[PDB]
Amino acid sequence: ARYDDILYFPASRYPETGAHISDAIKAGHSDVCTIERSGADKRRQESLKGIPTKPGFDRDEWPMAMCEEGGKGASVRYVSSSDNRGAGSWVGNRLSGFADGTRILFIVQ
Amino acid sequence: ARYDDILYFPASRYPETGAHISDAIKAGHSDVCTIERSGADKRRQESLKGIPTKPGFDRDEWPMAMCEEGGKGASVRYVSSSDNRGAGSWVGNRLSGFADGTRILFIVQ
Repeated sequence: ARYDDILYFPASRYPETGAHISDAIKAGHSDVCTIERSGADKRRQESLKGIPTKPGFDRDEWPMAMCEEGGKGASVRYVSSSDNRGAGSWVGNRLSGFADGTRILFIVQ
Repeated sequence: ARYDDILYFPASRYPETGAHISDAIKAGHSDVCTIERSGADKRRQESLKGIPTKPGFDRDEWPMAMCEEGGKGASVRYVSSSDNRGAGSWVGNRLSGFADGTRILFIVQ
């Protein structure tokens, strides 16, 4: 199998972030996050390079910076800050139970 | 030797949680957290066996359940929920960039 555990993203609660993750996966980005926290700041620097801030929005990355699959080439979308920060808190809290190296499949229904 | 980085615990901001951590280090519980996130549910179930929830309080563990050092034998104390949840958010944010296996020395100050 290609993953160790599954996370069901709460798209009804964070619909804008959920739409991005679902679209990114539809455009071929991995649906699995192989957790790697050490490289996360550097991946984010590489994914967000040359992408200016849009007031009222944050720059959402899929795959995420905390995944081996993130960084160069990741899909970036401006997402309303309330939605994206709520989503970021949800994901951070959910991934906090998983060790580095664990492969998490994300499902956005 | 025994740690990779140092986290200064902000006992002036979270004084009940800080008092517990300090008291438990003086009772010989490790001041180093070897981060290990996958076992945290199982460790917490071992440390808190027979200790029920109490509205207004959270059950604080030292060593923490997200540390190899936690689980059976940990010091447990009921701490006011606002103090403890503040501490947990602060500690969780400060540790989120460290991969599993990272040894963090805590100094309560």
